[PDB]
Amino acid sequence: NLEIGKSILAAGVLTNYHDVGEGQPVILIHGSGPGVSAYANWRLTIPALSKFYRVIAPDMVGFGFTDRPENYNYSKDSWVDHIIGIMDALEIEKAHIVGNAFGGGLAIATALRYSERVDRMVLMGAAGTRFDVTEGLNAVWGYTPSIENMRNLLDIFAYDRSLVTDELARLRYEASIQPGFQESFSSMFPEPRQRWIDALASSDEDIKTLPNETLIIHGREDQVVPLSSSLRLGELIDRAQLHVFGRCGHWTQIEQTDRFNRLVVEFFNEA
Amino acid sequence: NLEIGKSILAAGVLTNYHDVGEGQPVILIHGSGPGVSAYANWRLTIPALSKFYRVIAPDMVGFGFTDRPENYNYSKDSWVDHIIGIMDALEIEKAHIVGNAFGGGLAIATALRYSERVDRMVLMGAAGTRFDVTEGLNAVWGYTPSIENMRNLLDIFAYDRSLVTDELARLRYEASIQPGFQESFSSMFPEPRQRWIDALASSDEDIKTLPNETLIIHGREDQVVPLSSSLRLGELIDRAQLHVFGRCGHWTQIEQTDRFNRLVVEFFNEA
Repeated sequence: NLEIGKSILAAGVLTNYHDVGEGQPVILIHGSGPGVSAYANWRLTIPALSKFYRVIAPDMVGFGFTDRPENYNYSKDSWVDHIIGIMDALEIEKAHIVGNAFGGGLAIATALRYSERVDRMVLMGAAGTRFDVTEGLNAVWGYTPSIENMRNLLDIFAYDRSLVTDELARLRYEASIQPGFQESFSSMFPEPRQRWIDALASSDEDIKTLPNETLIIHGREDQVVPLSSSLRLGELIDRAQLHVFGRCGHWTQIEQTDRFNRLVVEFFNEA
Repeated sequence: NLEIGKSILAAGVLTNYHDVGEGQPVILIHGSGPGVSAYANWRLTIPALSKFYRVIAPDMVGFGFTDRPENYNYSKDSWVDHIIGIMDALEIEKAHIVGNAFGGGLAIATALRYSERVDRMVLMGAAGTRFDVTEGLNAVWGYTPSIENMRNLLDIFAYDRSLVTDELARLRYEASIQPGFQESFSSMFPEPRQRWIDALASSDEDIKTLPNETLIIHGREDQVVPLSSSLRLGELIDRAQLHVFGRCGHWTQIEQTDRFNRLVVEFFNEA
């Protein structure tokens, strides 16, 4: 299983992670869909970035193959603590961070609580500001296992559905039913789900204080997180750029891979 | 005067233009401010693009050093005819087009009337859709000569005013008072100026038919053309990408030169 990488104790949690490349460190933070893992989200991103940077992609506690501590208390602050624990564990003093949706919200929160540890940020279809729960997100977080449910979820993420094959739906369905996966997932964002969007968000006041050069990326047709959310982040973050891909859903790193990789690498190269 | 380049008869008008580089042709269309010329707008853009493309930057009839025909009838269609006349004159069968504001509106109009002659487009703080005249635009089009008026206009275009020096204001003021310049300029967009924004615009219906890969660029703080205008173009053009620079005014090619040049060259390189 290529989704399983190396293991390291971080913030007291046995964490699964990938580490490829050398030089300036870049932390990639995955999303929060069912069966999600750092590898699943960034497999097409790591190879490109690792040619110029040291890429670290860990499975956040409660997701992927990282340990799911009994009676663990999941929260924005706990996840931020996990990220910092991972950086501490790897002696990563300061790094750029790329966050996908859920991970984007965590990226913002980490930059606010540990400004000295974060350099540049890339927020992709990111959480971080309050927006009304969409039908797509409620369907994603409300997922129950079945190949048809997974095919439909994948369709929600994609603009070009031809990319959603029976095989992909089957593989992700299988990933979603691994021991303990659906159990922790279903209890992670229970109804009413608007509560979690609000909890993962940072205040406009706090976001305005961010000094980090930031690159906001979004897919015009994103059905999970509305484009309006990134437009708002773009009005709040001072040193920011916004790049919106037309004919692209939530999966920007997957549907516009080459354009995404080029933009991100050049963005970091500026430093 | 480096703003004066070569001369060629196009659509019956003696046209001043610059031609640098080899390979795939790219036409750069300047804006409509006082004293504007292809060189003034694109001097920092041509050198970068000319390393990979043949860059053509002409002075549109009624602007720069191109002839200003007596009793000439200026209009969106006449300007489109000038662009096509320039391409015909240079045996440019198909080319990418980069349009700045006014020029962006012309780029869209040319792509609609001569789809076969236009490949990829880059619309920067472009006209093309209807928007309520801004105080900045009315001040620009309502310019009367003086170094103080020019300094203020330059400030309207810029985010970082430290870039507006007495010397630059002096040089552009001098450019604006060249024989016949202010005369044709003041009669070009007379009050009420909303009429000209509407005339230069293309209908939502027509814009939706554009098949061209398009790159829309805008400065968050643009005081002349509102960001909302580009957001709208981005909702209308199918194969489009939107890139918004924070801490950037109307002068994107001038204030974010390297980022702008890289994005444009890579955009064209995809073809």
